[PDB]
Amino acid sequence: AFRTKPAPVDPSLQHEIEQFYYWEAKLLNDRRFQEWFDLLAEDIHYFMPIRTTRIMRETAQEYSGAREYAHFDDNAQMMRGRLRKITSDVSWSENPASRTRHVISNVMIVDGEKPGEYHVSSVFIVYRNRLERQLDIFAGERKDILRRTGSEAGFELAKRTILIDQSTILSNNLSFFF
Amino acid sequence: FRTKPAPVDPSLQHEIEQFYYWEAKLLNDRRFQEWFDLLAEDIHYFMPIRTTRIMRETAQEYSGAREYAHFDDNAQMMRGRLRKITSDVSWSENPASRTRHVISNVMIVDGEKPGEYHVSSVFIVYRNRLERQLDIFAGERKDILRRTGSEAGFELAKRTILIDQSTILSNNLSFFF
Amino acid sequence: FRTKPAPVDPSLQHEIEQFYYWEAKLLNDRRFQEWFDLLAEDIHYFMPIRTTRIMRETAQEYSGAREYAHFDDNAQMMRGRLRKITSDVSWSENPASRTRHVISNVMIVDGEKPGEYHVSSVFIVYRNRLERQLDIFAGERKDILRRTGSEAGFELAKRTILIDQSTILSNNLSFFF
Amino acid sequence: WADADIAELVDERTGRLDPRIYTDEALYEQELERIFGRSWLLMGHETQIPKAGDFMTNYMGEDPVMVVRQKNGEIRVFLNQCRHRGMRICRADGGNAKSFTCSYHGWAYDTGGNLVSVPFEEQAFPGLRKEDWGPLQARVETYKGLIFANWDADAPDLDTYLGEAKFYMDHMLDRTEAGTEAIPGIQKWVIPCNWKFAAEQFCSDMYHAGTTSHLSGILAGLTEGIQYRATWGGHGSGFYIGDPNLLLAIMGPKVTEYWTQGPAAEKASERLGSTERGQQLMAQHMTIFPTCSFLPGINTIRAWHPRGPNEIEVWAFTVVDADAPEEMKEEYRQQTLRTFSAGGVFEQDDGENWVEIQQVLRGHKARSRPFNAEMGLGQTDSDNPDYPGTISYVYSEEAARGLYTQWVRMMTSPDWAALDATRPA
Amino acid sequence: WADADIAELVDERTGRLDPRIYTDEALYEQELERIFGRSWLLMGHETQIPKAGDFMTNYMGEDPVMVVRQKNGEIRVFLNQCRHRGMRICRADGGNAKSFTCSYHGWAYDTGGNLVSVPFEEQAFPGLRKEDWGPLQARVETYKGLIFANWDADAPDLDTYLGEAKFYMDHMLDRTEAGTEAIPGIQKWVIPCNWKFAAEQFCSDMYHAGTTSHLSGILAGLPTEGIQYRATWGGHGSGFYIGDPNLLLAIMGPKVTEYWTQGPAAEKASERLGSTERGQQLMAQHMTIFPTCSFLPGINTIRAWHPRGPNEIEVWAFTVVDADAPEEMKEEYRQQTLRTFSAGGVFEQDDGENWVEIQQVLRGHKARSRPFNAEMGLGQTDSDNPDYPGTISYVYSEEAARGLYTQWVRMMTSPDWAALDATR
Amino acid sequence: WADADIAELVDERTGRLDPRIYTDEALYEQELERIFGRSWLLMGHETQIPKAGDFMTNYMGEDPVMVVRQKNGEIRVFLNQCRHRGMRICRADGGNAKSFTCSYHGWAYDTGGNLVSVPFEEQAFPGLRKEDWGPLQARVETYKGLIFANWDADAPDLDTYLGEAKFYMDHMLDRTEAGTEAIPGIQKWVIPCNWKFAAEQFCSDMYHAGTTSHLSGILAGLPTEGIQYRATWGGHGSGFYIGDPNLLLAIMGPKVTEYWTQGPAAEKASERLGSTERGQQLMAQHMTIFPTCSFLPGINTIRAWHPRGPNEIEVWAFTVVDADAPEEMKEEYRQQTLRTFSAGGVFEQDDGENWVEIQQVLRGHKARSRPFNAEMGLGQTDSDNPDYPGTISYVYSEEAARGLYTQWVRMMTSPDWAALDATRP
Ligand code: FES
Ligand code: FES
Ligand code: FES
Ligand SMILES: [Fe+2]
Ligand SMILES: [Fe+2]
Ligand SMILES: [Fe+2]
Ligand SMILES: [Fe+2]
Repeated sequence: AFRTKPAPVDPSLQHEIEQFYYWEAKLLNDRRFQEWFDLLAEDIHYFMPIRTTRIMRETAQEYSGAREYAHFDDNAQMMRGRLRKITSDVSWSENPASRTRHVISNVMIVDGEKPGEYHVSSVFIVYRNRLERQLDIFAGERKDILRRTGSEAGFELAKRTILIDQSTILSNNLSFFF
Repeated sequence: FRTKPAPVDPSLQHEIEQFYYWEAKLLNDRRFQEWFDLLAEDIHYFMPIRTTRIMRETAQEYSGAREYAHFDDNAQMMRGRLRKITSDVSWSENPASRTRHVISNVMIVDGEKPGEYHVSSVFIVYRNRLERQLDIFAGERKDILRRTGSEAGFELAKRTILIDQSTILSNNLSFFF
Repeated sequence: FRTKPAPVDPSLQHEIEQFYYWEAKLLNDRRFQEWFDLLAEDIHYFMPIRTTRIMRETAQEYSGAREYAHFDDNAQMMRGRLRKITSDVSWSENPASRTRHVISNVMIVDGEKPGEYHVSSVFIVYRNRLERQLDIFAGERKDILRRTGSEAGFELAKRTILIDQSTILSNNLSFFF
Repeated sequence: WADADIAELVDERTGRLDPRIYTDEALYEQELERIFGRSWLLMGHETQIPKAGDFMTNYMGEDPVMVVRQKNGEIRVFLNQCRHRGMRICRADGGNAKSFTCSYHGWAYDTGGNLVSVPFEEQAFPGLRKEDWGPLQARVETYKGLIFANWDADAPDLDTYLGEAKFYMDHMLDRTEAGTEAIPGIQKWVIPCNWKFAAEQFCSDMYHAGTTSHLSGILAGLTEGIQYRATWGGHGSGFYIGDPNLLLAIMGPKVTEYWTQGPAAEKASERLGSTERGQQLMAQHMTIFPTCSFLPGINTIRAWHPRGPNEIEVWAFTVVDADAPEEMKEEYRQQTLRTFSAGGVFEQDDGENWVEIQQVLRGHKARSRPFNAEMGLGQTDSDNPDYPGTISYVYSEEAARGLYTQWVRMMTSPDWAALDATRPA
Repeated sequence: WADADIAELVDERTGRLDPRIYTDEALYEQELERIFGRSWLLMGHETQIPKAGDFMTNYMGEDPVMVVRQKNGEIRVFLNQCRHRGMRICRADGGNAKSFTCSYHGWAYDTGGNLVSVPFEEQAFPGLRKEDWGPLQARVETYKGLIFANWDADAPDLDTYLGEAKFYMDHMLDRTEAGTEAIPGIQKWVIPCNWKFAAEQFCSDMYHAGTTSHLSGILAGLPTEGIQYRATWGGHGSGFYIGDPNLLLAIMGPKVTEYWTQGPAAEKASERLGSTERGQQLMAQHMTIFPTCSFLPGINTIRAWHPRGPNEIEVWAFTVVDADAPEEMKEEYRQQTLRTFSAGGVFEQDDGENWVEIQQVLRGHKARSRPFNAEMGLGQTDSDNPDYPGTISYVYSEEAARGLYTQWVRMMTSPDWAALDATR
Repeated sequence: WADADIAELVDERTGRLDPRIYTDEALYEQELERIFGRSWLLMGHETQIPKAGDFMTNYMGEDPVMVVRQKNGEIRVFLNQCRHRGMRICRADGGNAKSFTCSYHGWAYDTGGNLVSVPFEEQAFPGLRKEDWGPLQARVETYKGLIFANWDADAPDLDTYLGEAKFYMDHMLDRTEAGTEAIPGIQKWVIPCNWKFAAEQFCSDMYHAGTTSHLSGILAGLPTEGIQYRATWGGHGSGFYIGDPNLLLAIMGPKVTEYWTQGPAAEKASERLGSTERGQQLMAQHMTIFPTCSFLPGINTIRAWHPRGPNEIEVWAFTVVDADAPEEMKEEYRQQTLRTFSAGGVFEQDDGENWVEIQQVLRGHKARSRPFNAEMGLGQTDSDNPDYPGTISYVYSEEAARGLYTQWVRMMTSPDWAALDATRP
């Protein structure tokens, strides 16, 4: 998948997928959550495994697996409920709202198995500031499957795996989206 | 940026990304004269104060046009700042801070006048100074860039810095975003 | 990078970015044998010590050629660092740290020889280890990349890391920039 | 702090809490000695370390420990600190080992934490008795899958420590002959608040869920009950009876149905000797003092680990009946992470509240007047035939007053003999 | 700390300051009790919350407070803390509300911070007198647009606390019958230094501005006589140049300098202040109202310093203008203040750099082991100046500063306001 | 802390160290007064500031100082603090200064740290004697190129402070009539551990290098006899292998190892040291000059540890070379030292990881409740060795470490140098 170096892609494709991520970041950072949730595919799997500190010979166990506890591991129904909460005036974690920034780079694209689909690796810094002085800085990789669509966004998010560069979460909550 | 920007030619995307990468080098390597030269005669360099609001009052999140701000400067005001920062007696920046302007998420929309472009981009600014001082900032920059015949290719006609802070987590704002 | 780089072909910009993006993956996913294979036999991997100077002595900001440095390594030295980091008795990286190399601001200029490129880029390196350790670095990398017949497309012939720190805000530098 | 000064900080008669209990560093350090140093604390579940050599790290206060399965089935808990110069013996979170070697000077340990060799022992350590120089060992006892540890030889055993609270624990832990198992994976995160806010809330506070804290959580998933305060020991639990609304909103229709109708729930009623206990309890919260908390039905369980007075870590995992269908285990997995986790639609808000309370307590005037803990004062029944202990309506702070009273007792007792003398006749 | 030991930390007779007053944690806790707990503290300006239900948060020391306009015109200040389990009643910076509800267990408050309902009150809280369980209320008094608060019922009223310092405040606040207003917007930033550096600087320190601190700021604004007031009692101070517009021109530019010194608005100021010197010939002024209210009449930046331990403060600053100033003048004040006396301003950029370095050096043992020199202008005073009340010095002096640190001693060694009145 | 309470924290007779010496904040404040306030502390090397006006900053404890070459060739060290309101006088790390001006109110200083002018002096400071209002001056003395400073006029002079330890320093500093010089460049980094771990390790701990700490460092570069010096008084210590080049070749490579043991430079070293063993058969040496000056003769890294509270230090390191070594050997020393004993070096990378974990574990109450084992080599000493002065032990011992912690007790329990000198034998 990203086992060997991705073949070169058309500059058109690189730019199209990059613009998709930059627009997605704008939706999240500007709290356009209705439009963000509309980017999610009906078959969305939104996954953020728990990461542990291991010695070398046991690094296969670094991430939680498929039937194991996780930070996020959601289908569309679960995510729809999260949208209902984060657009709510009695949602105390996000009212008042956090100020977030999603700085996206290192976009690498590989043709998926079905036409119109793409495997994408990219990296992020998420900077989250709230209330008076609270500041959490996150980084990680996002491994996505994007699927081309006729929405103004132009893709939908079929699959996301967030690989967070933290073991213990250095934040009191994870009340936003990666 | 109310609607998703239409696709643009790769050459345009690359040209304005290069303008920002070059601008960042000038700032980060303390080439301030060259940086100030990017600014148009009609520059409005604006950084509203951001507050924490409940949902039904988030239209008041940012200070407005006749309200106090972190920056809200014209060309004459910016020229004064250039005088300061190139001074052996400007203590906040002698010794100089070490800055890094990591720029990404560049989205471009044609302006209402030809030769002009609306640009949204995001940043991490990392400012380290003295022995161990470290301030890390993030935000959006909403620019209007205008074509010129200069080597840089554009002048900065307008910038609004939307900072992801309410209370500023720095003892000063002695550098430029 | 004394003057603003001329425009380059979009395909060149894209393949060099892809070089760095792939490099970042190799480092961040601990594919260290593959990373070290990117280095040319004439590799000079250099990270000078940086000091806080007043304006008139900023030429002394970075440690020079025959001066102490954070890194200043040839191929044989780097080969030893690979040998340390791929054993199971290397305690600083077993258990392994988690790193993220966020790369941006890539600017490319033709080198003096065909097949060689001068590249400036910036980074945030995010390094988290054990339970709660967090070190966040930024800087510039100034590289010479050289065309090769490998899958990777280039080898790294020279790297100078310019770190935005004076005192290093970390207990070690046990990874690669 | 003198004993009599600490006792004045809490008044279960009038219902008053002095807010300095959540901020004072001297009290905090005394809590590490007198509470965490001699209480039974949750280490996890037996099924997290089933095989010989399986280990996981954990905390007893701010002492890091190794929890390790031995060759004879035994679970040992020992300080993760080499006695030579203090190096952490193992830096991994978990795995399987045949031994542990200190990376500093190579003192080597078996899986039981015994020091078994020292490099150059013959020349440089002629007299050394290795059997006296291994890391401190905690007492380890289980209760129905849960592992607890306690450093103190003179503490009561786990069964006595839990006492009558076992009854309320069994609603989660004893519903089937197969027992429970932990779903693998432990979520760990950092909240800048005092441990006692968390401990109290899971001990006593259905009020917050029944009012405003979780309106948004309820929406994302779209009156009667009792509360138990331990006769002695600071444990508490509360639960709704008959009304499925909070349970359905938290865990969805599949889990709700598994918890109340059909064979598994009927088995629960049989084992617990009551249809009410097995099938009509809906959303229960519980704290085993000081810092083990869980929600029977939802089936999240966690240890709170103190990090000074202004910070905790939450270490959470989910347990399921070992004989539940695979589809039910998967539903428990997703619905718990969806709700009672760092990013969960309930627990997201639990920690925003705690964080703001603690930041306000920076203020001098904010620490200068008592908090109101008078809710349900005198509205108790210590002679309920179905429910042991002191019983209140589900909306009350009786259990909370009990937790803060146990806090006073531990904090003012130099040893367990003195603490045993505060027990009722 | 014993009272006599605190008194030895400051010596106004020989002019010595012990640097541990800026670092000691125990002294800091006692400041929160004996200074911030019973002083009048700046909450803002009336025109920031002009309508019923308008609120803004602020701080009294490290106690967060709500400042709220009531239906009867009243301004209430109360602790932003629910007495149930301590939750912050309101988590936004400002806005307009008809009530406030605690998010934790739903206890509900009117806009005055009275507790008006408690969910399930009848069953669970039978004997509850809600009127005794609302958050602590501060006393509120205004002075010509400024709002101050004070927790202590036994403190003097605002008018008496300010005393003769009112004279010097009036240079900013009483120039017109229409009063002042706040330009909307409050800048907040964090400086790792002790509050007393900032308070003292605005109390007493024209010297720093007349020497090296702001050479670069003065330069950015371009192409000797003055006095200093020390309050007879109370720790207030103010200084200003007389006659020479160079610092004012350099900071605020030609349009503001002309408005401040010439034409109908300045002549009206001269009339209301009974002096052409007061109205038209005062040329940049600094002032502190003890402990932490500071402002610069003419520039018209005003701020509260909020302590955050001995090693940190927040600055919350805003700008005031005459309400009847032309719109072009209000705008000019807006732009020039932000250009100069703000986190990124060409003056205050440098004040923040100095303070941060002082505080870091004070980690050192020897750095804390010898006194700072506070002897500037010792004995060169006149407390019977016919035109200016108080103790009057040359503009370059530390007499006002000595007064500030003496008031610190007095408050720090008085168990209540009766003991403090005995030092008058 | 009472003096007798402090003395009980360390026991050189039985070999015990109470871990609270590494964590307690009250003890730390007393270390700044009674250790860092009156010890000789490393400022650097004379060749770092060769010309009039040349300066570099440094620390004495947490007091920032200026180290400045004077017009007459002397070196001054003075507090980097203006006595007016405490502003740092110079904010640059080093360079060549004409003079210094306080940025706050413009008080001006010459390069000797003398206050030479004060704006508006005539009108606002009529009495002021500027010669009495300059920053505190430290004593400054050198030993074979190394600059040390000490605030206390009652301390012994540097020669006496070093005493018999000079012998062991000379292995690095006295190999040639040309003396040493510093390679330009000082690396500074931050390690969250107590200073005593670092000072101890370089004083006494060849054991960590001969066991597991540096297996990986050794492998990256591709031992049985030796002795350890414990100072009769003063807390200094040094150890070294004799005969076998294996630790030296793995660290520094064959060119340096050859330069150190064979040929004209090494033979000259043996002559000046009066011994072939001292000059040519000494292989990897470690040393600390108490409290916080450490170096590795042969490798030729030298550093100061700067305390940053009990839970943090800074390391400020540089490399020294023989001033007459060929240019290629100077280059080899530069590359090999930065390769090995630096933040990113293949040896020291691992030292910083160990110390950090020790300190973090010590947050724990039980982790601080029992002594560390410091019995290695107890009683296996020779205080009458003919070729090596002081108290000599096998290379694997903690005798020097016991000496270091005994000196710590002596300083910490002495109100002044008179009381300290009275602890001498
Ligand atoms: S610290 Fe464990 S062997 Fe030395
Ligand atoms: S904390 Fe406010 S209602 Fe409970
Ligand atoms: S602090 Fe140095 S002159 Fe005032
Ligand atoms: Fe591109
Ligand atoms: Fe809750
Ligand atoms: Fe100033
Ligand atoms: Fe080592």
